[PDB]
Amino acid sequence: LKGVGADADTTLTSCASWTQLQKLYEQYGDEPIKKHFETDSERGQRYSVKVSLGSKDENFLFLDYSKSHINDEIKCALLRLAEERGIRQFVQSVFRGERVNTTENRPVLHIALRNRSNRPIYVDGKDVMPAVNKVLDQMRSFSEKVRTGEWKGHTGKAIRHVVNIGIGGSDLGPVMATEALKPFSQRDLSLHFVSNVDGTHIAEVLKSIDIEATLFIVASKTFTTQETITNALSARRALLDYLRSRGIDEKGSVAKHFVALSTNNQKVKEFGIDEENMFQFWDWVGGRYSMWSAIGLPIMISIGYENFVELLTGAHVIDEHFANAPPEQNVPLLLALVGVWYINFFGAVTHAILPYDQYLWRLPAYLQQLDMESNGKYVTRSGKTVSTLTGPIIFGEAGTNGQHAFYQLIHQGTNLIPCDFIGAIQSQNKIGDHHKIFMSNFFAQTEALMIGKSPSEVRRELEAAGERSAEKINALLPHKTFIGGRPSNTLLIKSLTPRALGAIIAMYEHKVLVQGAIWGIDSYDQWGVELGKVLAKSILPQLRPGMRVNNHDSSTNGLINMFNELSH
Amino acid sequence: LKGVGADADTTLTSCASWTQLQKLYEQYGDEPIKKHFETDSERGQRYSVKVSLGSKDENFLFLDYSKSHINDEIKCALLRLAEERGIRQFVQSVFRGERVNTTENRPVLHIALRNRSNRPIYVDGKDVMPAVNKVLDQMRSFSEKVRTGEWKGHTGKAIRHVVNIGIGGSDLGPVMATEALKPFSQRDLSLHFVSNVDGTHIAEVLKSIDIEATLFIVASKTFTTQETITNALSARRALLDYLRSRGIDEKGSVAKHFVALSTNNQKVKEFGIDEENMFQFWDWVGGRYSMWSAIGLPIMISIGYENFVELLTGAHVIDEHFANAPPEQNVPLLLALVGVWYINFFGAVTHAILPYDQYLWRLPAYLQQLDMESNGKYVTRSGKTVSTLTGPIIFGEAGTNGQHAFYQLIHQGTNLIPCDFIGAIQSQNKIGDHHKIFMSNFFAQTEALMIGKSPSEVRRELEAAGERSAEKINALLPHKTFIGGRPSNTLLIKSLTPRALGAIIAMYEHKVLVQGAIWGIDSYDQWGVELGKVLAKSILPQLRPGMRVNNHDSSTNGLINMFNELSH
Repeated sequence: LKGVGADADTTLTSCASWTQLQKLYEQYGDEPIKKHFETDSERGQRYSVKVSLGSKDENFLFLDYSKSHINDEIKCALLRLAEERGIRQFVQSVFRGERVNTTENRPVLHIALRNRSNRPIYVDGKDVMPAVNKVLDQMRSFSEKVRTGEWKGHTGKAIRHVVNIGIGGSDLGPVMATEALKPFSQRDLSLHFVSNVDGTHIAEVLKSIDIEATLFIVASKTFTTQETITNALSARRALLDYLRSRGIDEKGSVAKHFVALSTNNQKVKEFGIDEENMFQFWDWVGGRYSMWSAIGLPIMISIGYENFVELLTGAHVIDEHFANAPPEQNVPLLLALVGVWYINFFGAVTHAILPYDQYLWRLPAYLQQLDMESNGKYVTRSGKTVSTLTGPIIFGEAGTNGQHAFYQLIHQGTNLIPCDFIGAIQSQNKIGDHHKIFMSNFFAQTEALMIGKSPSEVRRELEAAGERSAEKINALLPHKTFIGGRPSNTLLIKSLTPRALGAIIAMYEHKVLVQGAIWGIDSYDQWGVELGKVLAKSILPQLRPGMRVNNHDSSTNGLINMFNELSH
Repeated sequence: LKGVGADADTTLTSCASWTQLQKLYEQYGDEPIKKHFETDSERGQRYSVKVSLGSKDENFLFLDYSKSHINDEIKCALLRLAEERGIRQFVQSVFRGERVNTTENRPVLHIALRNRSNRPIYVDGKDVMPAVNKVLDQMRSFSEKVRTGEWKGHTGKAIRHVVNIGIGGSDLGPVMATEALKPFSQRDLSLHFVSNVDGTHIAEVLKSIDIEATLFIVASKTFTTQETITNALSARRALLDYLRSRGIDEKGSVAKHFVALSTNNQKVKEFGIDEENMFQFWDWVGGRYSMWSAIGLPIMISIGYENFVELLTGAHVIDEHFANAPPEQNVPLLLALVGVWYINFFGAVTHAILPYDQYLWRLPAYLQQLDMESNGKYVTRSGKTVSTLTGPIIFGEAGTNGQHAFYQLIHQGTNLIPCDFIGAIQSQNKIGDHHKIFMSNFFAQTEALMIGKSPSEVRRELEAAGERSAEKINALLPHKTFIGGRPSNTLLIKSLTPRALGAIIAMYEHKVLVQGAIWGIDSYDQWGVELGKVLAKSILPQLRPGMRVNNHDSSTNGLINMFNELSH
């Protein structure tokens, strides 16, 4: 990172608590996780926190971080790090509206979007709550019109297809949440998500819809995002093309089929959308933290207002828990500190999100943005080069598919991979014995990762079956041995209700906040996506049939030239 | 890994070529990638290989591995490692049928499934080709009956829904390939994939289908996989439940709606499926290498026989290329050596699969199994503990969604992430200018990762706009700086045809082979999934309402107890 050419940050590495954690790593890092359970019979309880979601169904968010290389000394020391880095003060600063996003000088108030208490939160001396509530009401009114069949298309047909056009922050949330809350959805409304600028994405959606009965939701923060605008222009062209082919008058069609979710009012007006059909969100709403805002319109159209309010309330309950609960019983802080322990001391650069809920299959992809785009920084707020590892690579697939895909590596690979196992006690689908069979894997995999299977256990088991062959035993022994001591966090909820999902995302948003603040980075900007955009914009006019270039490096030149030789 | 309790492997670390590569890393590892381009104006060509797919459309698989910290000395040295570890001999051994899967004493012949030359390949002194071709013909006959509408359901309805029931190796391939080859599919046949034992997966598919017009394909190697059998039992129960509710005679219904893809003949017969409806595959066909076999039936039903043969031929062309092409011009070997260079010398434990093709959106998940389940081993074939890092964590999303998700981390994170950018020159969907806009990002992102943007370039650019503020420049400078020197491989094809997909998967299968052989591990077994299965089987009878347990660690105990307290 000497190529960044800024001086190295010492504020974190010079912390008394950081030096202590390094000492505790050298001392207790080689101690297997099972040792902590053998020495403390109450570890499961002492290293777990249950947070009630405040609902009638007695739903909760239970974090069990016991399956970790963390003893009482390390835990106390991680909490000391949180105190020395001023997390409590930073949390208050984020929540009260301060310009914590220092590089862009913007507040970070995604918590305001779900502020059900309607406690005044000020930006420029003005309470943002009436504006947040105004959009939520506008979203309610509009979503009800789409859901009841009141909102008609140009030919008078009720909406049957809801196509969200947006990428990243204006896609992953809408996709993840509608997928996660499908049993709470209105089934007669087919949700489609056009995000990729690959023509295929719009083309396949156009093949799956009855355009006359389709509401296109153009979602984009700046409303300038090349992907979203190109797709939206093609979606508009498609609408106009259909009506022209049928000989129908196209006047006023766009206003009935197109709505916008943006911060930018003028680019929405330039596109041809009515102002009353523009759902406002603000600059203090980060894209990867926007599913709670206007961006959440396709979620609200799918699940309804009441369920969207539950989604917000779950987030609010965790926001209140995060800001008010004591350090040792604070779920997102503990989740963050467990992460810092593994990333910075163990050197674990990856983190697996393994949701044992098929509805949560798009959660790892969502968390990839939430974590990686937030914390994949190498410079602090002060402009200094980080002297520690920052954001990890997030990956994962909904279990149990991951088991038959990459658990082999988590169990027997050369990499230590901290895992987050998320599961529901009650399924929304009461299908035979599926849920108990499903959940047997949930508890087993974490147990497996922790306890492992020593050579002695393997030898015994083989001697237990009909194995008389010392050759077969000796040969199979190391292959069947599981070192164990592989960490995992278990997130257990009563059921995946909209409130529960809200609670889970907020927890991760807040985990990311703490980790970012410990590292001293700006978890809310994204300067890293700019070079790719600028270089793409420079390559775009060069992608013409037979055009030859030489202004780039020989690889990019040869690639563009080859493309141009065989493109059209 | 002292907990494996086997002696450390020295066969790889003692290699003259390994010691040399470590020396070359210490010497040239800090040299930025751009330096290699500045010193060699022909780097783009010299560090790239075009492999023709032998088709009329002049399709190819082009690997550009130039954007790497590899100079001529390092390349020569990586090829020397390949020669010292006996890769050429190992490849011949794999291809000719030898028991290279040493821990299970099984051949590894997924190459036989796509052996279009029909060159005799022997297992137990018997040519496997007539058996491979017999199943391919049986698959052809059956798939044509489903496609033409000849295969009827119990009520006489033509098949409209094809539901594949299988997990991992019996899922990811079928999902990835049908998604990848959707423009070559028969649209009136809706493909569904039930994999998760989460009741939700079967339940949602049951809501999306007309059971009378549904063919259920039970795919499982051993036909004992708990997930696949539980789902298949529920799919059968669902069929029988429908007919009983309509008062229809259920006799002979299962035989018309259910088919099996297995190696196990008796478990298929015990389930209630006719023998003529059992599509055979063998023990030498690894699950994660099975999409080419009987497991590929849902792919064949979707795209047709001719297109499935093209899929096989693409794989065959790369199989021939891999086994016969010279080391310096061998695509999977080079791809593998670039990987070994990054994993073992740079310490890069992650690898991003970034396919710039929306149809290839399930490719990273497929490659997660192919790579991670194959190479996520810590013990060699000889039973010794590995002394090097093995399989990396594979992740990725189809671009351009990844750009707005985690590229921020790849560009500005504290982790070096080797990336595989895969793209097509020609789209199957000619939608406006979408493909050129799309591909501008494809070439740009790799260029971006490589060249970066130095502080001088950032200062100049800001001075170029209307920036007079030295404070704003100085503050934004490190945040806007891109260190560059981030590696990438560019895989460019003319178009994503079935042949092209076959070529891509085979290349990765062979990359995994070389990497596994260099490390000395068994890339074809999966002993790491067994503990989770055994512990799940032990937890299953304990998951009853109100049941309390104490035989596990306090975490697993508390989790099972909490589940049982609030489950039913």
